[PDB]
Amino acid sequence: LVRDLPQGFSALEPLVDLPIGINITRFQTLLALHRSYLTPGDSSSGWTA
Amino acid sequence: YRVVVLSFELLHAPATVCGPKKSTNLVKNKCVNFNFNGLTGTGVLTESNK
Repeated sequence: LVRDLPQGFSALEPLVDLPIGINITRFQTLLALHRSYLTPGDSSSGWTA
Repeated sequence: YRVVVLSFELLHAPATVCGPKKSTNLVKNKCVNFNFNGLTGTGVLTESNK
């Protein structure tokens, strides 16, 4: 709706609790790069985001 | 002899894997006390409603 995040009337839900017995101090996320099929004359590698 | 051995890691014993399991019919409209599974409370008999 007109607001992208600062409002909403719902209820968040826990799913599954998991034990992790190791110190955690830094985090990083992933991203998927789609392979782009290029012509043989390009002779280069590209990805579409 | 086709040996099979479980694991029971027990490092996450406080979980939702308990399986005691029982069954007994309940009839309401009487002065009764009873308790199953667990929530530390007593109620009235008969299963399912709202």
